Amino acid sequence: SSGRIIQIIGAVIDVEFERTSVPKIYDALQVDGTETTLEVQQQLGDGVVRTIAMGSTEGLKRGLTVTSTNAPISVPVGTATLGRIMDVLGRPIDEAGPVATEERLPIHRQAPSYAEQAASTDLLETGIKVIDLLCPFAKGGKVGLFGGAGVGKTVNMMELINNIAKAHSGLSVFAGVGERTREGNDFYHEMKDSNVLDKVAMVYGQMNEPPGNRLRVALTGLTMAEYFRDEKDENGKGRDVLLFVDNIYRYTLAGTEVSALLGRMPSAVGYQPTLAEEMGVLQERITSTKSGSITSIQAVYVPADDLTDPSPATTFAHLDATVVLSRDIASSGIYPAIDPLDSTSRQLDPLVVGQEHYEIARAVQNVLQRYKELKDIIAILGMDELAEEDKLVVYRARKIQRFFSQPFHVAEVFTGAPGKLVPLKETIRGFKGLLAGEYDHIPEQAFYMVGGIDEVIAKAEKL
Amino acid sequence: SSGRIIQIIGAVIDVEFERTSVPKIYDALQVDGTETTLEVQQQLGDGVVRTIAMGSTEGLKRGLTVTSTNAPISVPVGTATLGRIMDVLGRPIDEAGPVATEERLPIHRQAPSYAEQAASTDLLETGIKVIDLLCPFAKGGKVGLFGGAGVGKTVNMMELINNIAKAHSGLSVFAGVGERTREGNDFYHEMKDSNVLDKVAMVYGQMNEPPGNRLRVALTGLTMAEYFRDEKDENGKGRDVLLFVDNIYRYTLAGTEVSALLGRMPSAVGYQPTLAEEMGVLQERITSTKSGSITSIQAVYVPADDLTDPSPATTFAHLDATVVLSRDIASSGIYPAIDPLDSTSRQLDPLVVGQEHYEIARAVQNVLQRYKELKDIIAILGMDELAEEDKLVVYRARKIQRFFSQPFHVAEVFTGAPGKLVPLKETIRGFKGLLAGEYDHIPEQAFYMVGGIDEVIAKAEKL
Amino acid sequence: QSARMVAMKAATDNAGQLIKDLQLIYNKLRQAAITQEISEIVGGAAAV
Amino acid sequence: AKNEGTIVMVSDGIVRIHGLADAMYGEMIEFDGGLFGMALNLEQDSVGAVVLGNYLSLQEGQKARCTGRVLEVPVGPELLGRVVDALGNPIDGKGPIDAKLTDAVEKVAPGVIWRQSVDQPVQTGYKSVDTMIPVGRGQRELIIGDRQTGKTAMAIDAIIAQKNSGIKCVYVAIGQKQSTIANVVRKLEETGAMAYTTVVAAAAADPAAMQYLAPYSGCTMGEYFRDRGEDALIIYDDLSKQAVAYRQISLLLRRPPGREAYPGDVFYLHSRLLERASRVSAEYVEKFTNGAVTGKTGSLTALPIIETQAGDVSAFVPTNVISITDGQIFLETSLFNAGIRPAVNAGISVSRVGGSAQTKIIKKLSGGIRTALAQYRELAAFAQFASDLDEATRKQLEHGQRVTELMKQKQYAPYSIADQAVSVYASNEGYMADVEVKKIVDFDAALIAYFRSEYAPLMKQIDETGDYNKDIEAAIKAGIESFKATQTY
Amino acid sequence: LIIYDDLSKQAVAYRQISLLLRRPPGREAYPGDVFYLHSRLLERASRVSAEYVEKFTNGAVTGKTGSLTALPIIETQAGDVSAFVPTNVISITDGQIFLETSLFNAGIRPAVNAGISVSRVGGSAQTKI
Amino acid sequence: LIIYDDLSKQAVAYRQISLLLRRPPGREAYPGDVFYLHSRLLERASRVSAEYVEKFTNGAVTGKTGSLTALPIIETQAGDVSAFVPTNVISITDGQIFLETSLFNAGIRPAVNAGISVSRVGGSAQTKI
Ligand SMILES: Nc1ncnc2c1ncn2[C@@H]1O[C@H](COP(=O)(O)OP(=O)(O)OP(=O)(O)O)[C@@H](O)[C@H]1O
Ligand SMILES: Nc1ncnc2c1ncn2[C@@H]1O[C@H](COP(=O)(O)OP(=O)(O)O)[C@@H](O)[C@H]1O
Ligand SMILES: [Mg+2]
Ligand SMILES: [Mg+2]
Repeated sequence: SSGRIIQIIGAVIDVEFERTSVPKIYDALQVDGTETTLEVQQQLGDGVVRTIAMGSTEGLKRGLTVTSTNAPISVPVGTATLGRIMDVLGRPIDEAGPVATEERLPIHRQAPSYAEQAASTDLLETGIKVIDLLCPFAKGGKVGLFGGAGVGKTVNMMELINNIAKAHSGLSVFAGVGERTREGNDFYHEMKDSNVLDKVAMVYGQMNEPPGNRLRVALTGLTMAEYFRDEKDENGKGRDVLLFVDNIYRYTLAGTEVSALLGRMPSAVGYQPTLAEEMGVLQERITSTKSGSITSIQAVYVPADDLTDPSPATTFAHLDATVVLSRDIASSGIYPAIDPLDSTSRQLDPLVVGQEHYEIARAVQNVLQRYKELKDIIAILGMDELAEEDKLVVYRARKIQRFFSQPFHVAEVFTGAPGKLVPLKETIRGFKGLLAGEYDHIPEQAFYMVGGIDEVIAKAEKL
Repeated sequence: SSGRIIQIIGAVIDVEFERTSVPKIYDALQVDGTETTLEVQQQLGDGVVRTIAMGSTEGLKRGLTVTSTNAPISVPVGTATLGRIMDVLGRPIDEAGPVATEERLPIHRQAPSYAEQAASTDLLETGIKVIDLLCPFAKGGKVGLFGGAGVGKTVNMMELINNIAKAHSGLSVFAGVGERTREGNDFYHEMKDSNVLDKVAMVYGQMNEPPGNRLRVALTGLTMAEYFRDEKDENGKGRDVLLFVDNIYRYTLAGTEVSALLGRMPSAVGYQPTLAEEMGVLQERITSTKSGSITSIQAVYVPADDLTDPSPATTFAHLDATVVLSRDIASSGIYPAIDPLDSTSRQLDPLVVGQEHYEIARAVQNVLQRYKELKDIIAILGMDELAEEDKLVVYRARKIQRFFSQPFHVAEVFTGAPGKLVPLKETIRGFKGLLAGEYDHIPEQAFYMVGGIDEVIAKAEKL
Repeated sequence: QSARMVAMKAATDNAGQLIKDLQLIYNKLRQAAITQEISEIVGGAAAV
Repeated sequence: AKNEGTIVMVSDGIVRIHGLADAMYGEMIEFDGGLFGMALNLEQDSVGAVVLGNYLSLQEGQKARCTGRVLEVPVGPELLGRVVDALGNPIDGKGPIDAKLTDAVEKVAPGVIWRQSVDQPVQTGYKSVDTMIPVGRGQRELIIGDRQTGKTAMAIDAIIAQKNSGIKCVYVAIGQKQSTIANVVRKLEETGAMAYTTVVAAAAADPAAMQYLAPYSGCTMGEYFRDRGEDALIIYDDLSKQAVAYRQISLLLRRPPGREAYPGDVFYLHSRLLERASRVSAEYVEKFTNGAVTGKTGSLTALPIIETQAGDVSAFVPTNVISITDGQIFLETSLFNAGIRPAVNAGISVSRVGGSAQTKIIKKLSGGIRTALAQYRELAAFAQFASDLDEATRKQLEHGQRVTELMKQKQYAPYSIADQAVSVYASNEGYMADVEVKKIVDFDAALIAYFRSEYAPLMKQIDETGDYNKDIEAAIKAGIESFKATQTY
Repeated sequence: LIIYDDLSKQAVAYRQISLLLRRPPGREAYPGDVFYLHSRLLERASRVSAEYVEKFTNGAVTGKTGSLTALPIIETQAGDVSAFVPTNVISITDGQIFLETSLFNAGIRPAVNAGISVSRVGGSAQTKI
Repeated sequence: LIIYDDLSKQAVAYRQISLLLRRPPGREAYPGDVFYLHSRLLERASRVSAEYVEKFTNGAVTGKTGSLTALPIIETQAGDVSAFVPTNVISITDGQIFLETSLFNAGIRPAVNAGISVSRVGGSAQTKI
């Protein structure tokens, strides 16, 4: 009934039980007298379980007792987890007090059925102009975020968190995989400052923790998001919820290091024998079921600038859209700096999104492409060349670039100006009018941070 | 006590002793009835020590007895070794009878402490053009030559021996050179007829000996150098003995050959797991303490002609002045074939060499580096296309590449041209004149194997 | 002037194609080298 | 007996111990000699243990006893100006260190709720890394490049420039020739920087345990000042040699191999060490000191150094360490040979903290450097044919050239805040459009020299305060005008 | 008519099982038996004679010829047909249909490159019209 | 005078023998002591002195110097000289003669590369003229 440690080499810990009762794969056990709980990763003979500890193993002698929980690591999930910071097992780390929730759920759950979820493409309207125009999302999709620091990535994430609750009454979950402590502290304080922390939950996995912790934290966030989805409102209707994953590249690296620790033979080029199976376990559960929906926004790191590398190749098979944040546009002063020529989607087709939207997006895209091809000439030898057509193309490109920006509701406090949740139809109509040539008289300065279409006109008539 | 052989694979032999008489590490043992001796390498418990045999293992079988000397391999050190040639255990092989010396020291000893470390302050001219300008030497330092097979390391070593050792008095030099026998036998003969064999000791091992002998040759030479420098004649010094080893790589090659048979797992390229410490414990003992001085020159082999190999890469940190030879320059006809770039010396400081020397060296390296990047442009577009400020750089780089060439005293059998010697001031004057734009009308074919500038002028006149 | 521009743009296109091919070869060689080294290391560790 | 153990193997520096039931991980052991040992792997029937010292005196059958104490080092303010090993023993031969208290070598960083943003700055005397890639108290940044490209010079100048700032410095050297360590210490002592500098040394002829456990001890000595409310700075001369030593030790334990033979957990090794350089909040300081210190924060700055082969930044360890730090400084071999002495590559070098770690005047004046360098990077290839370009682009190119040349400096001569500000203001305002490109360094040095003899009081106000005010701007402008009017370079 | 949605994923699954079965990695990306894994499958699609049909059916059916056609799909990375798996299946099939991505992004849909997509039995299957 | 047709085949046979016999493998799938294998053979070629001849012959012949010459042959793949084995053999001998395919197909026969081929004995092994 009770085990005892028999081997300790780095993280890996082999624990021996009775032959009859042996904890299953992925079950969790706790060592009496200490703060360490153990996780089962591989089962061997003689009733010997090979496990990975969830903390630091310094000061751990052999021959200690261990008690079996017989169930996977269950996290407390409920409405009391809103606005709290919790670690991999759910213990608060904000020094604010225990979470009042009693109901708990496992993190290792079977995937939904084949006909369990029925979906028709259905766009999720964020309210942001450029994203809803060029890279429409889809309830149940998975989105890849490209870009580093210095482009306001956190600002975009906060804006999405606020907008989902403002429009679709949707809560959000944040899961950090191998995050820096300084950045996590800054994010927490800034979200507290911006009055967004009340609608979001937090789960952090720090760099200084052993890989067994940074591996199984995405499931911990996913369990909370799934529970939020299945809370029935009066007259059903479930709920739409989001999930942010800080970096899935570090998720794959955590898997690789764990596989190396347990001794599995290397696969192809230095990657775990079992890599794809794991990423299907993660990514598949983010789907649009009948009673609700879960989307996901994920940041992706490309090793060695190699899309052929097995990790990005396994990643890109599940993505539905890619958002590329550019440092150049950020330096230009237009926020958001989302690139309007390198971002793609699988919903930007004439069928799902509607024809008019399709050709509007195509027209703005090749206009921007022409401007990109011409900006080298316009910057090296100036605009002194005489050609009316490309000059008009230049002016329209600049107007579109300024029009892509909009003010957010997160900066109202530091800025003093209000946000704008521009509906999609107004964006479509304004872009059609801009492409037609009706607004060839409005000054280009009248589109900066101007929200919808009409507002532009008044702003222009104000001048 | 006495043991027995229980296993033999090639060179590696492990001898099982009694319970309480297990010999310590490096406790040479004598095999009765044969001229072979064994040295302890590692312990394996149970009263078994895995050893390496010094000498051939042909003629021996399992079951033979062995007697423990309980002391490391000791060599004869004194004034009587001068003018004698001896094998690694110190047995004379010059057919000149025994050596009358009672003083003996072990070849395994610790390293000097941090307290007794002395600085190096005096320059040391050598007569070579490129070395005296781009890589100044200093007494008490460490010098290394880096090359791939067939690029001229030896010839340079013999020129250094002929150019400084024969002139400095009271040197008490030591020769640990190991190379193709033909090259060795000639040396002993050449040294004799010149009547300089009086103040030189030699330790030599061939390439055909089993790994036992090739492993411990350098330690013997180090012991003989350490004794000489430390001793002090009444009112006198240790004679500033000079050490020249031409066999540094074999040490590591034998180490990696026998590492697999000692049970050590493969590492990196496959080099042995303990490469760094094994190289350090030897490369440290060649130092100048406050009680003496040692000036050493080594030859470093570069396998497969890449400098990122773990064997030559570890040795860079252990040297003061580094000289790197390139195969391409050798194939181009320029001798000596030293890469002006990738060669540097710690003594190249404005406070040590002076002010003019530093500027000359930096300007030369700058010109060559600039020329290294103009090849692709010349290829794609014509030579004519590049501006004149780069035509000057190209022509000066070509002239400088040939002017660093000179004929040697030693290597007259190959080319048949008389040898030359150049003092430092002539080198400085010539390079100052060249970088200034003077000698811009002399064709680059007059800078080849011409040595001093006035010889350049005369050779150009002859054309 | 037109002919010079034609030659220059042909050179640019050739250079771009060469860059693409070189990048492909470099990635293939890098992955192959890593795999071969891993195989050798595993074989050596199994032999001992 | 639980304490009593035996020895069954002594080979290559690692000892397998029988018995010793109920031992501990990391718990030191006695070894029947002056040397002690560490218990890294606890197998079913034999404890493995490396030896901290010379293992040639250990033989089969010798005894060992478990102390029950985790490895600890002497720490305090009396270690300033001394040179020790990786265990805390003096080697400089200047007498014993009057130790006061010890601390553990393996600890954990403060939690997330116990941190604070990095606003306090750190100067290095280099105009290259103080206007483009600023460093702040608590930040962790990496210096990476090839061999013989001035990686140590940059690290040492930072320690030298911490005079008049009250930041204690620590220096760790792993896998170096003893003569190099001696010369470094001699140069530190020559300038007077040895007063606030502590040195931990682990040379090449030293067992891999002491080349592996040295940075941890250096960090432990560096943490004393942070918890007390004072600042500190630590530098690791190389983390590549430590990684090599760890690989050697693990391979001798036959732990599962991996890419480049590295063991399973290499990321954790450097992550846990490099996560301890942090800035703590005032509440944490008050709680730790039990109220003896109030209204003061702390900060530990880390500057690891890593060597790459042939310029390959995609190797295992460099990629592990790049993803951990908050910035990267890239030094290029080609730039070094080309004449760029501080040899920084501004294109790829990054700093995540950004302008939050600068004084007001530096932050105000820094933008004109980055703009000019970016424009020169874009327009560099047009040097051959420039007359056809319009005048604005030519002027941008000239400004880029002049700025790129101004970025050069000399080792062992750190600049102060006032000199940096004066130089950057003179560059931005355009007073050096007249001067020739080749003679930028001479003009800059002469102008700095004139001010420190003519406007030293202004410089004192800038140095202590650092605030930038209309009056300061007017004074700087008038002084530069006077120098340009009456002086000859 | 049988269609395999993706065969490269089958190769990946086989590689995973082989590597978990402690078999040696080898110097190639995939084990060497992937070739036989695909060949044993693609060999089973062929037309039989009327006599074999009658022989198997015990005379129930006469004068009718059976058939079976395969249309497997193989996934490539950046248009690299020189990899291990893609070149093993190209050499054991009677034709290839090369769908590009440059044409797909250019609007030409379906994107079929006639220059390199060929058939071997072509001209016999086609009707007279 | 002795000639070895190809020592590469001997190296392959030795690797075979030392692998079928359980010996740990090494760099390039080759085993240990390949350098020793190729060095203990070549070093047996030497020019002995008249004293050695007299002592070996027990005074039967006097005033004579023996000799022995060797010309081993090694083949390479893709025409590279920086391969690990070719260099390991170059470091043993007193010279090398390099034959280039590019020169062979161009009509230059015998194809000898002047730059990469050297002799270490030099003018000592020549007639006066
Ligand atoms: N700013 C500088 N100006 C001039 N020379 C410099 C400068 N920085 C470094 N050097 C030169 O570089 C050499 C020292 O290089 P350094 O020791 O910094 O490099 P490293 O090989 O990376 O260091 P280490 O191996 O000790 O970590 C000396 O020749 C020194 O004069
Ligand atoms: N100064 C020189 N002049 C002419 N030939 C040289 C010179 N230096 C080296 N060589 C040639 O380069 C070859 C290098 O031989 P050696 O140095 O003995 O081998 P290694 O470079 O492996 O030590 C010699 O055979 C010789 O022909
Ligand atoms: Mg050689
Ligand atoms: Mg260095």
